[PDB]
Amino acid sequence: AYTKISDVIVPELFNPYVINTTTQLSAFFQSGIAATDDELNALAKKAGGGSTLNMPYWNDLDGDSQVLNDTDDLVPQKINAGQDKAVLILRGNAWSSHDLAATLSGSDPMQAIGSRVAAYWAREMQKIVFAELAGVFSNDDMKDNKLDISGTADGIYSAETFVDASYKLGDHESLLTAIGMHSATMASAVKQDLIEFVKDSQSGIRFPTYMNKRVIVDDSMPVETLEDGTKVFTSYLFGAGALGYAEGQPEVPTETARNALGSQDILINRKHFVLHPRGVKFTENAMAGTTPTDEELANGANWQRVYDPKKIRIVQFKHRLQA
Amino acid sequence: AYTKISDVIVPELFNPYVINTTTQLSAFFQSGIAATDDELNALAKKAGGGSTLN
Repeated sequence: AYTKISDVIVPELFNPYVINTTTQLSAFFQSGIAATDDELNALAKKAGGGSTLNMPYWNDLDGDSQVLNDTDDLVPQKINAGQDKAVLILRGNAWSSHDLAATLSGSDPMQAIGSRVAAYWAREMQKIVFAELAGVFSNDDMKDNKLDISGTADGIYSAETFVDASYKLGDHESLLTAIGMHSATMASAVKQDLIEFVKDSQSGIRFPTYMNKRVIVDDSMPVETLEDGTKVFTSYLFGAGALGYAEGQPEVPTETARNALGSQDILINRKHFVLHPRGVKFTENAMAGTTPTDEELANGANWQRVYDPKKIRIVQFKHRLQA
Repeated sequence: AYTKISDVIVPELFNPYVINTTTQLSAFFQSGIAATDDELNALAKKAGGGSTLN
């Protein structure tokens, strides 16, 4: 058909392009990390492959002073040690196309299919991490200091409960940046409050703002239902700075192959990456595997945290939607 | 069959320690107390040690 950079498969000149555009286009960003610690490098790249390491830490000395008084002596004190974990995950999928369609629309090879696949993974992470918090951080007594709800049919989501939730970190404020928002909410928001369209990029328009924050319109969210048609939403609020990840490399990032007896040709991607909040430690219990983790069971149960209280940093409030 | 990751040996990993912080931010300075006068300069150093003057 054409020069076919992918269909005659130049593996160079292509894969770096795809990865980078995948990074910039997707947002989030930021919010979350850019270029996390090389810790996740040593977990990602070869050599010393996964699964994940464990890294330690020394909590700070603490204790009372003692009465300094003669005719008595002192007693010394000690330090402790602690543990931390991460995970590693793998992904991939195919494409069933016929090169007739792929470069039918594609035509000029460079921008077309690359831009597409980029936009693809851009949504993929947005699905995976946003699923990663989901069960864990909500289900425990251990985080409850970070969850408050107005639910059970008195609460409005406006102008007050938002503030109080935003102060659920007592001393530490003004580290928070982005507000995760499902659509219908922000609908109820434009219906009432002052939510203020702010134009930064000159000249471009614009990312919406609530109060010195960046709200984020996001399609896929949790939602539940009770009887009596009453609804409940989640809408995480963090803008922490940050989560973390590092890209890492597989072998054969791009592969082109075809089948003689039928008529097809297909594509594959299969990228590695390492992402996890630091944040709670990860463990192994009562799960399948391994590795990588999962989706479902990579959420449903069994995480364990140690810091604790501050510098997590994420908070959730389930609120009912305004009448 | 396969190369089959199940049957090949995986190492594990570590890397250096990092100090952890404990947080309750202690400032409550400046305030009383701060920026002292010299009366206590007379009650601190030797000679003529404590206890307190009047």
